Amino acid sequence: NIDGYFKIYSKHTPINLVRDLPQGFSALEPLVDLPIGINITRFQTLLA
Amino acid sequence: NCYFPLQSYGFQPTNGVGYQPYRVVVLSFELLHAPATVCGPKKSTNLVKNKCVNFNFNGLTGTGVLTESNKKFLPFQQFGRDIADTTDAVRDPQTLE
Ligand SMILES: *[C@@H]1O[C@H](CO)[C@@H](O[C@@H]2O[C@H](CO)[C@@H](O)[C@H](O)[C@H]2NC(C)=O)[C@H](O)[C@H]1NC(C)=O
Ligand SMILES: *[C@@H]1O[C@H](CO)[C@@H](O)[C@H](O)[C@H]1NC(C)=O
Repeated sequence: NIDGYFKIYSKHTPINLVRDLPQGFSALEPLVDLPIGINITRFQTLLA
Repeated sequence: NCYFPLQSYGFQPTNGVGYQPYRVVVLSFELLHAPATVCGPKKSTNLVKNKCVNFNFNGLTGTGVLTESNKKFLPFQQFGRDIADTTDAVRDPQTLE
């Protein structure tokens, strides 16, 4: 969240893993950038 | 000396020009302290190739000979930079090449 622009980068890859983050290399492409102008200090994830 | 605070306009089409109803839109805007989510329209014009020109792509101003490139840029990229960190290529933003 830089100068009020909220930037998101992301990647999807298919995997086959039990219980850890995989030892690999990937770059996140930018998908969206939203000029929201708000201060951010905390976050929380939303689960089903 | 109790008065109801509101009254309604007697807007009749026979009213003298002035006692006639005249609509208003205040384009109010509060300006220039935060990132920009609205702008006036930025015009654009047809593409020339193999000629020397003063270019501008998406606000990238410069001067040069434009040519059809064989470079393939992934969809999130727009400017090409050389070993020198300098712009050597650009995506046309209307007819993506
Ligand atoms: C901007 O609009 C033009 C059409 O007005 C789009 O370009 C067209 O693309 C198709 C497929 O290549 C061509 O058959 C048409 O001749 C093109 N139109 C013109 C006038 O050259 C273009 O896709 C639009 N911009 C974006 C980003 O999609
Ligand atoms: C963010 O914090 C700064 C400094 O405390 C303040 O001036 C600004 O108004 C705040 N912005 C928002 C959107 O709350």
